[PDB]
Amino acid sequence: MQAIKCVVVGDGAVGKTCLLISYTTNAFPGEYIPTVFDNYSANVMVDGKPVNLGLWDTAGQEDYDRLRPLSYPQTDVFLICFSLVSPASFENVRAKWYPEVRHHCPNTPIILVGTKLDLRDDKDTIEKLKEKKLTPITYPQGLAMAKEIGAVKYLECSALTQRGLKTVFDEAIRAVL
Amino acid sequence: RKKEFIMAELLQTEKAYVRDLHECLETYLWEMTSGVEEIPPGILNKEHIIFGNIQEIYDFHNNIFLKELEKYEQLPEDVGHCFVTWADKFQMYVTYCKNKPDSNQLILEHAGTFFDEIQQRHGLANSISSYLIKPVQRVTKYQLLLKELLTCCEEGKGELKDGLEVMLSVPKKANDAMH
Ligand SMILES: Cc1cc(NC(=O)NCC[C@](O)(c2ccc(C)o2)C(F)(F)F)no1
Repeated sequence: MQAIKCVVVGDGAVGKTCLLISYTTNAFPGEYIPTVFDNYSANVMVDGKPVNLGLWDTAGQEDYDRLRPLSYPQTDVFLICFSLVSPASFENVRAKWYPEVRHHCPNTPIILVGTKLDLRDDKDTIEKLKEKKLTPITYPQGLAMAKEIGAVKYLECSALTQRGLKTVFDEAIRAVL
Repeated sequence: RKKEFIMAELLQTEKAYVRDLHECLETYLWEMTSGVEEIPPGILNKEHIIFGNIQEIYDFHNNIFLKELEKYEQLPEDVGHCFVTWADKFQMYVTYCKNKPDSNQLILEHAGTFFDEIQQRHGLANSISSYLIKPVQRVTKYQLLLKELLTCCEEGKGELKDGLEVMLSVPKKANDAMH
């Protein structure tokens, strides 16, 4: 039965750990956001044919440029993530994440994932950005970045509401089948 | 309330880390050192390259560090000092990290499905690769937990500052030791 190593990369601001916890528990953790997600695997049926999905977090490695790639070899698919309400995290897809992923894994499928979809339409979030002469990242910005990096898909999700969340991981699997 | 959740995760994840290393040593490593199974000539007497100093890291966490973290359970604002007391021990993560590339290539080029065979046989959700990344994961996670404590502990919190310093210094020194 097909096994899949999926590695989740991107800035601390994306909420990598929270994304994975909310996906695997089926709920935003709300009460306390745990800092630790240990390597996970579970059986999921996609397009009928069941699959063993493996999920590695990379949270904590954001400042260790030579430790991060220790996770990269033999990865089947990458989620390159930015927060839809952090322009900096979105630029880092281009500056930081895609390069090191290409350098180490030139032929591995990438899904471009926008997290914190629930905050893109949030008054306080929008306002706090406006004060720094910024706006949230909109859909065509995702599309344009996906194309530029050779992402197979651009997807937007919220861990909080679960909107688009299951879809992210379905598509990661489909990108390998 | 937050300081108690963080300390709980710290101890709980430490237990799981010790369980995971133990599982790694008594399946994947044991099958190589045992003399129970045919070892590919590609990896024979090279268990040292594959597992690096992970035995010694497990001995640290299993003999000392988990026992000492337990002692700080009701003293989360002081736990930084646990990392200061035991700073020298964490230098073995530098050694471990240096060796991880060589470990991974050796397993790729020369082990075929030796370890895949043991995984199926023992019923493990985690590959040898999953187990051997865990020390790299753990050594970059302590700094996150200490930073979380710094957001919810008073200025009786230089007994976090100096711990965080250590646990920023170790992964940086590990990172800087790579090719
Ligand atoms: C990954 C990832 C995370 C995410 N969305 C969120 O974290 N949204 C919530 C952020 C927030 O702090 C929070 C946490 C809990 C609750 C209700 O609110 C705020 F108050 F602003 F709503 N989407 O993807």
